Amino acid sequence: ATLAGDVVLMQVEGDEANLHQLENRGELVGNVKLRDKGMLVVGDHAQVQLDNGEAQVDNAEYVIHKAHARGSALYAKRSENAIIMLKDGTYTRCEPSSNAWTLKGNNVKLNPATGFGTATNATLRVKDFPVFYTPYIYFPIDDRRQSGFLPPSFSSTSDTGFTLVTPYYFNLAPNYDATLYPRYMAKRGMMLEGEFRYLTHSSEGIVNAAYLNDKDDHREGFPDYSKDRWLYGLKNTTGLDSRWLAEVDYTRISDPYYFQDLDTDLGVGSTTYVNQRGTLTYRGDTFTGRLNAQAYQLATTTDVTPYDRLPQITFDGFLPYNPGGMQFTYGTEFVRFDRDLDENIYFNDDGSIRGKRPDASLQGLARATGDRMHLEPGMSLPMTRSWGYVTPTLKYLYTKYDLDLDSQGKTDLNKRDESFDSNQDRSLPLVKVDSGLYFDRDTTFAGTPFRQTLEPRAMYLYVPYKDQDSLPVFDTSEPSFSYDSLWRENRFTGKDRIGDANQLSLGVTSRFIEENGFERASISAGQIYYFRDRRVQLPGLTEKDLKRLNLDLDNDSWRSPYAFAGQYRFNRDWRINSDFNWNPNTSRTESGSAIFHYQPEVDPGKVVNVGYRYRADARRFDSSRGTFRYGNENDIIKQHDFSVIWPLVPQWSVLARWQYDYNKNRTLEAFGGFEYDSCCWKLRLINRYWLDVDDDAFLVQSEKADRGIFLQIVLKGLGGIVGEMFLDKGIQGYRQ
Amino acid sequence: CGFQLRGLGDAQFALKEIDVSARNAYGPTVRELKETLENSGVKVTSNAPYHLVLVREDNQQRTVSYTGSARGAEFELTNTINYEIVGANDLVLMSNQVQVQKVYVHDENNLIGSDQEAAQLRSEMRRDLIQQLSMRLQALTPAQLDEAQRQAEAKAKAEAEALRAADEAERQ
Amino acid sequence: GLKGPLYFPPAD
Ligand SMILES: CCCCCCCCCCCCCCCC(=O)N[C@@H](CO)CSC[C@@H](COC(=O)CCCCCCCCCCCCCCC)OC(=O)CCCCCCCCCCCCCCC
Repeated sequence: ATLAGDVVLMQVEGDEANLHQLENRGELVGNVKLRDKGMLVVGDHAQVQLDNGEAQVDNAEYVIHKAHARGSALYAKRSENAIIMLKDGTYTRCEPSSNAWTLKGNNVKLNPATGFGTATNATLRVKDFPVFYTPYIYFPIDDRRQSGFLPPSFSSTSDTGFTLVTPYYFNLAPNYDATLYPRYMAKRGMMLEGEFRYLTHSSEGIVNAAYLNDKDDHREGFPDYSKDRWLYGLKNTTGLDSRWLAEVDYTRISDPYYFQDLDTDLGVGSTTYVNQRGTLTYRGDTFTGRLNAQAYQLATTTDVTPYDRLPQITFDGFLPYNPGGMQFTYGTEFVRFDRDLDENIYFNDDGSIRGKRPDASLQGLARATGDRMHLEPGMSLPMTRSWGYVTPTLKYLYTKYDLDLDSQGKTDLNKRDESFDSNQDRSLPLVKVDSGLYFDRDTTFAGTPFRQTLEPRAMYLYVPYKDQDSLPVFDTSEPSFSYDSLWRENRFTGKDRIGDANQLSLGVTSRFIEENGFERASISAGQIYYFRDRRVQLPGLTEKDLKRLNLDLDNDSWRSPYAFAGQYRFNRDWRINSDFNWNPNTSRTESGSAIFHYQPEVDPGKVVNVGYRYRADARRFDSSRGTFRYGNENDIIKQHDFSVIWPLVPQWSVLARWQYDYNKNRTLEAFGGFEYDSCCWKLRLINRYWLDVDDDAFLVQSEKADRGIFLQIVLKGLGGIVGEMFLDKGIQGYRQ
Repeated sequence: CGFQLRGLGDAQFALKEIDVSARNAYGPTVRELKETLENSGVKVTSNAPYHLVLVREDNQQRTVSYTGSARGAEFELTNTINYEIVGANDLVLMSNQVQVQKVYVHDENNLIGSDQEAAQLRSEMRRDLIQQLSMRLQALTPAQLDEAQRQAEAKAKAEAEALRAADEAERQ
Repeated sequence: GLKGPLYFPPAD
């Protein structure tokens, strides 16, 4: 029963037809097309069996419509469960004009319903060059989560040599999965990382672990060195929708050099510590109670052992008030600071000292531990109008210490003719008056209406002086001056120092508002006027300690530096942020910064980042003195950061970043590389140089120059992920 | 010049009630945001026609400056709030975000002191993002919201009609 | 393999 023309009849089309014998084979010839839901086979010949049964197209091609999938086979059979099979089959997601990559297997089975394709005697070819063999492979047809290998990552660096990571993904269930990361490192060994992700109706979190038997001996004989390298931790968040909220951020590592050796993904600066925290939080409408157990583990040998807060219990809040009424607030804290000092002495072969442990430079009261309780009620009367406000506030601060000091601290104390009071109290009140005025003005720029505001404010601050030198410092820092300094009731964070203040802060801020309430720009200027000296200081910045070590600033002046600060947004395109702090009493620049960020909304692929940072007024603790310190000539920040990402050709992309430190005249980081994208495959290659954190065997901070090349090819359609890190953090706007 | 003291007309909200909720349902940000709104003449009630929803509140931190030994010296804390204004029938009328960022000086040998400085910076940032959210709510008018919801609901049933139309069209 | 975001199982 021959047929011709546009023969049509699962649907078996074709230009020609012929049909054949009953119960026997039913053949078909000429431009044959088998079709089905999302399926298509084309070829020269066809053979059917029964009404519902076998099909077999010879010299065939095929196309899976919903995926981008095509291939060819010497022949193709369709069976009962619609499982089509190919012989000498091909599979690819490249366009019909490309041979970018193809999978060629002896048998290739496709199940479009399951979305599962398999191949036996499979080769992966790159531009028809065979690059990888396997006796078996399976791949996904549709883009559902399924377990398997994930796209690998090649690299080569100074710390690891050649590196290969071929992750394996365990798709255990819709709401929890896991991934294995075998890292082969030419220079260290086989490291095995692992992650477990989970999701519940109450909780969400991720487990992480990693092991590696290091073959690198560069750090043999360094303090606290370890041949076995490892890491485990948990992040978890429970009860975001509840008034109870438990939260874990815990990590533990094997040796201090873990991240200095096994990681080049945090970028410059590395990290000196990891967190170990668990927090329970009750969240009521007018008050919050918080149980926080929190400690740090050092990933470094040249920093001092941190305190920990075994139990930190806090209860803050305020009482229901009437509108415009008075307002009562209250904040209460019990904390337990402990710490086990690693002050061991590392000798040479003989008795000569080769290094000093930092904790050994801690003397006297800098070695205390104990309990601190802190109670801080306050009252305030907000008096507001549409155009201004005045809010007076009366606070009372009461802190109690139950200290404990070891033997060496006591001997260090009476060596300085001082005694140790293990029980100390401090009581002092605080008076604060905040006032301001609201001015408005309609304007028009480029034919768009702005509302410009003018907001000037004053805050009088009074806190009596109380010698606090007999107290340790557990949780206190002294922030650098900034415009936000003008409105804080303590020049110190934490509770170990309460600043003596009789001062006035004057400031104004202008804002630019669009019609929808959005804010294009902000400019602010202010200064503080001091009616008394500033006597309360951090240990080693008080007058007694200054002339105990013989130095000498911002102690006795009658005004703060000037504080300027400003932000501007240009349409939805670029953005600029700047701040500047100038000291009139010395005619020098305290700190400053200009940060430009360009990234249009017509094309987020163009990204430019220009940044300058200067800072010379940081107060940091000093490992070798055992005390705090202000002028640190070698820690001055005078740095630029430039980074770019640009599309040279619509499918190519260049990217680079330079980060330069003038204070020492050296590049901190510099890298460049390209990132080409195509229908079926992308490729990213990055040459990189950077200064990595290093603690040498003498307990002295150093840095080493590291170079690296980073390579990732990805064959779209052959597995992958749907959702590098230094490339992410170091270039503002690597988000597409 | 040309400025003028703010008037009781230009400071009120012109939106007497709204519903407020956040993914972190009891967090400080959504609690303080409801505190501010009630203190501005806006009744925060769930029985309101329109719903302000904080769908995400991402805190992040980046190292922006380095020590002389090539270690982290300044962190840039960035807080980002992603919100939605939602009408009835779970239709989103508006959708945007607010972002603040602040920098501080990190001390390797004083980690609790650093953490304390960061927590203070985070609480300031919280008040910055809250006052931005309230400017954006002040700029809204129940008129603009009723019109937005009328239009988007007409868009929704226009899509339901154009879909069922193709449904019977491709039924035979 | 193909990794993606977590999500809750359909219930029916
Ligand atoms: C010993 C005989 C016994 C047989 C072993 C049994 C094998 C069967 C079990 C395996 C079936 C699992 C596969 C499932 C595949 C899948 O789930 N998912 C799919 C992928 O997503 C399939 S592709 C697989 C991926 C993975 O990339 C990977 O992770 C590979 C996985 C292999 C890793 C583990 C191997 C370890 C064995 C060693 C321990 C063994 C003990 C030894 C005793 C012998 O390949 C990729 O997709 C990424 C590849 C693209 C990269 C291409 C770039 C090429 C260079 C560029 C230019 C070159 C030339 C062009 C210029 C001319």
